[PDB]
Parts: sequence; C-alpha cells; structure tokens
Amino acid sequence: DDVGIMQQKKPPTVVQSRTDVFNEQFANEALHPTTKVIFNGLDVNTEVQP
Amino acid sequence: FVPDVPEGYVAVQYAHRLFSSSLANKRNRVTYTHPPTGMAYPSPTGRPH
Amino acid sequence: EAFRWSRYFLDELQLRRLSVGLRLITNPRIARRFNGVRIMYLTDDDPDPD
Repeated sequence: DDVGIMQQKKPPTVVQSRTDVFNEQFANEALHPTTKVIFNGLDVNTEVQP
Repeated sequence: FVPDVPEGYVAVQYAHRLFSSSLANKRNRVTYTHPPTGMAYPSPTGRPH
Repeated sequence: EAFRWSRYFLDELQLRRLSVGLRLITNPRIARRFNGVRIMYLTDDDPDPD
C-alpha cells in the first residue's frame, strides 16, 4: 500500500510523434506493455515547491 | 489474466480465403471479407469487431 | 473650401484607385489565410484539400 521510494522499474516509453500525415504500420509492434506518448518534452513540472 | 471477449464480437476461423487483394482508392489493399455480412473491408480500420 | 476636409491628406487619384484596391483586398480568392483546424484520426484514402 505504501508509496514507493527507490526508483521503480518502468515499461519502455516509445514516443509516437504524430504529424499532419503519416503512414501507420504495425509490423514489429512490441507485445510487452509499453507507454505510447505523443510529445517529446513531457518533463514539464519543473517548479519545485519546498 | 486472460481478457474476456467483449459482448459484440463475432467468432471467425482464420482462413486464407478470407483475405485477398482488392482495389480501394487506387491501392491494392489486403481486403478481409466478413463471413457473415459478406462485406469486404480493405482497411484494417473500421472492420467489424 | 480646400480646408473643409483633409481627405486623409491624400490626392483624389489616390482615393479613386484606393476604392479599387479595397475591392481587391476583399476578394475571396485572395483570402488564403485560414482560421482553425480540426484534429481527427482518420485514414487518408483519396485526398482532396476541400
């Protein structure tokens, strides 16, 4: 139940970068759980609150 | 875990006869013809569950 | 009489051409700055810009 403290292991995070137009193909898609993510710069919560 | 199949799905045995070449908007797409409705769907998108 | 209106301090030929310019500057064909986009995931068989 407790909040984790040590850095947890995570699924690999493939970054789809969808544009105006693109040719989606699904050969060699991974079967393991995976994090689809559309944007590059998602480390957006920078401003720390002591 | 084995995800249960959803209420709307139709069971369909795979067979080489189901899949074929076809014209669809100037491309030779790999159409699948649904055995019940008989309808051909060239695109992987929009096929019946 | 020349003082009653500045006429924006432009010559009469300038105002006359100017009205034609105003016809030019509102023609729908020139208005190729477009406003707003629809985002929608969708196969692009048979494209047409319209």
